[PDB]
Formats: sequence, structure tokens, C-alpha cells
Amino acid sequence: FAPGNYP
Amino acid sequence: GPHSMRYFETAVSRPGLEEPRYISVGYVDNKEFVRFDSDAENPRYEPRAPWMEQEGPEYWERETQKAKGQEQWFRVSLRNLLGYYNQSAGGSHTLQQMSGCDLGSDWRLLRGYLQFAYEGRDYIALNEDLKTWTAADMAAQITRRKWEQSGAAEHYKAYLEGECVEWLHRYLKNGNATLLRTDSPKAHVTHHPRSEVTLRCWALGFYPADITLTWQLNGEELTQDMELVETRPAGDGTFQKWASVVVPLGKEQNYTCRVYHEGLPEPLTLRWEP
Amino acid sequence: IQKTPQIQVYSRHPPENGKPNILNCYVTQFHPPHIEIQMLKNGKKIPKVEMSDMSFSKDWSFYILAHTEFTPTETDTYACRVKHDSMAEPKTVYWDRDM
Repeated sequence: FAPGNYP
Repeated sequence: GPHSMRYFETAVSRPGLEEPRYISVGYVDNKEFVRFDSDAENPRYEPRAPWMEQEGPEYWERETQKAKGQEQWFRVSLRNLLGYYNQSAGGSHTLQQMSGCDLGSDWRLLRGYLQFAYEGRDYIALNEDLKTWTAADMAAQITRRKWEQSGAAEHYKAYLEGECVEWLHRYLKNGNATLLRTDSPKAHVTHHPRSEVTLRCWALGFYPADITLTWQLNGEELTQDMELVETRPAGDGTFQKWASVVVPLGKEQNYTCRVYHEGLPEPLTLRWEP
Repeated sequence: IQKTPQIQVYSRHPPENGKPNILNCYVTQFHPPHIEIQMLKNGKKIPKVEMSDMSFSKDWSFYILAHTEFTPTETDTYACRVKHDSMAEPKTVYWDRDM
């Protein structure tokens, strides 16, 4: 489960 | 035993290309298990372990959508870095990210990680507390100030303590056989004459890669005057290494090689055998 | 910023002449990731060379494993040829079967 970076 | 999960992401721009290429690789217990690459036609996260194909179709789409978001995030970051470092266009640049979860033999989180590199050098990292940032470079202070004032940290802390952990638990149960099994090193000594003879101690068929080889003469590990190679993949999922010493022919058998590896019940001891 | 690749050339199994085997070219510790790797038999390029995909280590440097099916003989020489930005010319490393 990959991360999504803080916009 | 203890377990881990990581995601290594890279975006590369080159002096020919218009747009950077973005690649992301996931690992579980240091073994690759998922990969995405923007250069493929229909770019998508695709499995890399027989035990991951088991996962459903909506799992795969979700991940892909994240990757697409990451790609844009990296693209804008690359453009800003050129300005932060006053780099004129027409070079090659790289931006890398490592993030993940470490767990103890009890399956509880030991530590989260989140680090970035520009041009292969440390740019900014989330400290072990998961609250504060380290950034060495003068240019990187721009980023540290933005993120300090925004709860970037709290975002990543929630992921590392939450999803990273829960999914790693899921993955660990599913591919239980490949990951838990270690392969102990099978070792032997080879003989190579010289002016003086060369003893080469081999270790083969071991997993995971960490290993240590030493040579001893009357109980003293021989520091200088020992050659070795970096540990290297056989290509079948095991690894190799060797360590050689040069000794007088006839003073053979006064020398012992020791192999230390986590798969052994105890260290192996070996001598030259005709 | 440029890091020069370290190269090892070696076989999967202990080499014996006439017996099928895999020859590996392990290239590590380089930056930037763009690199061209060719495996050579008596100075000549081998056609079907399998390249691992882009990967990097905890220290941020990249690595690649190139391999190919081969049958060693007494006199066939094998080599790996690596082109990278850190080096003015391509570097050729010869297979030494004792290591």
C-alpha cells in the first residue's frame, strides 16, 4: 500500500 | 522474526526528454513485490511476487491512481528544485524518496521512515519522532519552513503508524512462505597456488544478503591482507560472497574461515580440505 | 554527484566447461541511473541479455543485474561493457572464473 504525498 | 515494508520512488529528468520518468517500487521484507513505471504504455502498478497476484482488481486500480498523483507531485518538485539550486536547464536531475514501516518480531511498529534525496544526496527527512524535519542544505530550508508550518508531518505520521502497518500485516499473512524462510549459507574453501597459496572461502546459496566472512590464524581475525568481494546476487534469489587470504603452502590447515549468517544455528567454521 | 559504477562479472553456478550456466554482470553504486550495459563473447556483443529493472539502495545509489545464458569453454572470453556519464569511455571488465 503506497503512500500519497502531502499536497 | 522482524519485518519491514518500503516504497522507493524516483523521478528522473534528462537533457533530451520533455517530461521526467517516474518509477516506484515496493518491497516487503526487502523483496520487491510491486512496481510502477511511467514509461510503460498503459502505466500501472503490477505485481512482482507470485503471492501478490492473489490481490483483487480494485486494489490494483487504487495504487495506480496514487502513482499518478505521485508522478505529478515529483514533476512539480523537480521544477522547483532547479530554482532552489539555480541550475540552468539542460542537465540530468534526480529526486528520490524512501518511505516505510519497520516492525518487531511482535508485529508492532518500531520505526517509520520518510526521506528525500536530490541528485542522490540527502535533501530532507522526517525524524524518528514523526513530528520534526531534518534538512542540511541551505536550499533545503525553503522546504523545511513550508512543511513545518503545515502539518505535512502529521499526514505522514498517520500513514506510517496506520496504513503502512495494517497492509504490511495483510501482506505478511498472504505471502507467508517466501518471506519467513531464510537460506543458510553453504560454504567451502578453494585452493589457488602462487609464488605461497591463495585460500578462497566461499559462501553460496544464502538469504537474506547480510553475511560476514572472516579468516583466523591461531585465534586472530586477519584485518589487512584479506581480499573479498561485495555480496552479490546469484540471480536465483540467493547471494554469494567470498573472502580470500594468501598463506604459505604447507601452513594451510592452520587457517580457518568463519561464516556468520542469521540462518545458521551457529557460525560455520571451515578449513582447507583435500 | 556523479558516482562511478562498480562492476563484478561472475557465474551463477561454479563454472565447468561444456556445462550450461548463467553469466552475471552486477553493476552497483552508480549515479545517475542512466547506464548502458552489454555482455560480450570474444569481444562480440551477445544478443539476448536480460536486464533487471531500475532499483536503488538505502544509500541512494543505483544498481543493476545483467545476465545471459552461456556455456563456458576453456578459451571463450566473456566480458561486461558498461557505459555511464561518470566515465569518459566505456569500461570493459573480463570474466575471471576463479572469482
